[PDB]
Amino acid sequence: SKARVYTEVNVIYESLIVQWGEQDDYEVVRKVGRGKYSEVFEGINVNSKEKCIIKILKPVKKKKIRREIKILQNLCGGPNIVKLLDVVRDQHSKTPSLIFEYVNSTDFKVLYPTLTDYDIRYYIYELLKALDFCHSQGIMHRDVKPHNVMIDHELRKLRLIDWGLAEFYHPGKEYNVRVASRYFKGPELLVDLQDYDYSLDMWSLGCMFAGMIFRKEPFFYGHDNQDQLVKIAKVLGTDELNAYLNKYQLELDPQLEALVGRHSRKPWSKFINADNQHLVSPEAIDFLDKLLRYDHQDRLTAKEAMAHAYFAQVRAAETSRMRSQL
Repeated sequence: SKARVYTEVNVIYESLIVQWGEQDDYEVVRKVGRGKYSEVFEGINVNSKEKCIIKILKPVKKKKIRREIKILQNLCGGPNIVKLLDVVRDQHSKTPSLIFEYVNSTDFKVLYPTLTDYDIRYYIYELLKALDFCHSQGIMHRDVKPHNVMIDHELRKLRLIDWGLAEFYHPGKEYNVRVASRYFKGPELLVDLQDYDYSLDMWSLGCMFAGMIFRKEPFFYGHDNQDQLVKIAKVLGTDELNAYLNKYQLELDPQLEALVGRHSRKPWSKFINADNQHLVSPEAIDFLDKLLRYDHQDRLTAKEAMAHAYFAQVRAAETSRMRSQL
């Protein structure tokens, strides 16, 4: 199982030596969040007085650290990718820090309930730009979720952040399935299919999208990794799951097989209610349906997603803006 697109980018991060900057150029002001091996801070460039994001990495595995840096530097300038400003170190202590552009973002739990139909089409399209670019550079993000999509709603600005789980794609290579966050893990991760690709990010985006238009966050709400497959099965159905398992010659553990049980496919229209109906359209459902597929090879690519009719008005507005600016 290979990818449909960008299978030969890294055919046409260990031995990486990074160029450390001065840690005194930046100062930590406020803590905003933490990670499994990182803490994130609002900071300041004491020279330019410009705000920034400071990510101090608990020096766990330097291999993982160098990987994230190599990737971020490869994506610099890319549409809607977070911009790495600098990479600095204690010089005495081993502890490194990643310096990023500041994004005055609204937390999705507050923002998403206020999004309109136009907002959703607009921001998903901006996120797709980011995924298309990094996939074109031969990179999987592997942690797409609302927390890693920073939106400054006032500036209509979106940035894809947190590239700690990002990886270079090599065709046929078997990857760690311990990636992404539970609610946004694709079927490949849950049935231990290790030769996955860019399409993993497209499932995750599909989960986010479903969450927004149905106002159901998260959409697939498993109590654990096994229950997560069950929640997916209860919507997509078990027959397409069996075809999926057969295609890639996979077998579920008998206990997991029992939990999944048997389920018919559930029409997307079942999730429509009076509260979310203004966010839902035949175009939105068609688009969603082409993202949330068991078979990663059947999912839309980022580029194919951007050409979907759902984004017709977003494209047309851009084109009209271009002609006018000419």
